[PDB]
Amino acid sequence: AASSSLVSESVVSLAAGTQAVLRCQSPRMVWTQDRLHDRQRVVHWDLSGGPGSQRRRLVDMYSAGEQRVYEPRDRDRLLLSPSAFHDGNFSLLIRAVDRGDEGVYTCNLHHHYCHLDESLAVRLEVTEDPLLSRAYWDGEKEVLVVAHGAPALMTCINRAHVWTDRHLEEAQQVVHWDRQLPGVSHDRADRLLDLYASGERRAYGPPFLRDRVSVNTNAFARGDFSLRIDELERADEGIYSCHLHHHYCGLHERRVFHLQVTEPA
Amino acid sequence: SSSLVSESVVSLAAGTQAVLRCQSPRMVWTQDRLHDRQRVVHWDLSGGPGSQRRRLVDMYSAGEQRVYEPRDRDRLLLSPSAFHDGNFSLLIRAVDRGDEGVYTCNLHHHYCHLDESLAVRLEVTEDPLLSRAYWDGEKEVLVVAHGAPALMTCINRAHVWTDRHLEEAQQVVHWDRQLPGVSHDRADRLLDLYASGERRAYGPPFLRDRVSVNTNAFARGDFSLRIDELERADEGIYSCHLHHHYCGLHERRVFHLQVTEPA
Repeated sequence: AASSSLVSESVVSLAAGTQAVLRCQSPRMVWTQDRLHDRQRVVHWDLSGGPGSQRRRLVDMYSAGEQRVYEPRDRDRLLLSPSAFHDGNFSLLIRAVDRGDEGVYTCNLHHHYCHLDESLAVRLEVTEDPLLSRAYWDGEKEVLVVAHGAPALMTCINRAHVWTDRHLEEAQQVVHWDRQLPGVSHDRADRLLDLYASGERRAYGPPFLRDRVSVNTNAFARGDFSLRIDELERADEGIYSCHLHHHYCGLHERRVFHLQVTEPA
Repeated sequence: SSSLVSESVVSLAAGTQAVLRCQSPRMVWTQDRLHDRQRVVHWDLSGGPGSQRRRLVDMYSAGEQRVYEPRDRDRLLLSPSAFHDGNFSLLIRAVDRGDEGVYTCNLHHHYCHLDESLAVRLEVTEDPLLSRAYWDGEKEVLVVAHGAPALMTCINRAHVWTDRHLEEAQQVVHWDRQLPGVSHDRADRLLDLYASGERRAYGPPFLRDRVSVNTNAFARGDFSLRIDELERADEGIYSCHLHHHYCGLHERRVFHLQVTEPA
């Protein structure tokens, strides 16, 4: 993979002399990352439905939570590893497979903080001849042939750091504001501000614009890095971009503002 | 068909009583049926000639599987219906270095007194591309990545282990007689002894009165043929055939009987 990005784009038209507020806020921009609530992951196993019908959720488990089975008959029957989010082993164990367990299973990982979705499909087939039990690749997914009544383990492993409870060093979060003046292509944007979570601001370029640009650094703690431009001039027109790279999530966040300054009649 | 257990020559005087010994404790049948289809599977773990085997998990037929180490609960699993289809394989949910060793799957039949076992050696590696299943010459060897599952296969679909009913052909003992000149296959049946108690004697009354097996044959497993008042016409090849179809017991004993007249 090269990059994963969350991008939002907006058109802003404001009268000259008024104030511009370019809102840039995200839970990723909250520096003190709660290892509990900012690390909520969920795994759930789904089973294919009937012809053209809806899938059925069998069991799910949130990180730092206990597994939940949705059919009371399947309690103590479908098992996840309680250490799944520590080692990255999200495999599903069926204690005794019957015909009602045949179908295509999906193992689904969701990172609610990092906006990451992962899915793996496994087809389970029940045989009444134990000699025919086997596992093979069908061209797109693993196929597991299991003797009726036997336990079956469908393997789902993802050991990437974002799914496990392994944490690298929490480095400094920096938020960048860029600007493209009218008629300047992308990749040639000029930096406007570097905004550090600890409160430091590094200004760039024009001293005739810096005096009207401001941020509220007391709102950095809640992930708000919005840009404020006072006394809007025609020269303020352009494409403003707020962007951040989140190391743990492996995620680029980008908010783009096409700002137009009008003049009253 | 059957296994020929012995073939002996018996020479006796006319007028005496022949006793052709045919005994088997595994042909005993009595009134009671105290779990006479009771089986048990158990998996053991051992580690070389100088280590002690440890019982891992067992399960009786018509019972629930019991695991011996509380850590292994929900970790070592058998098919709860293993005795229906003969799938006695053992699933280790996730293996570690402590699971290395030789695993033996043991079947034991409390009624038939049968035992059958196979061994599997588990080896836990670190590289997943080194994971293979091969035959070392006398047992299967499983190389499994750490934390991966290990399915140690133990499949025995024979009717004696499974809840499949091959009708109910009970124990029966046959005594046959092959007279001189008579070719085999055309040997005359002398006695049918069924475990249920039914007996079938063959021949004219002069012969049936002189040929007997003790009345408690199946209680004691003694089916010896007694021939009273030996005549020269009694000589020939006698054969005892023991059949326990459920337990797979099929034995025969052959007696070459010679009758010598007093001079």
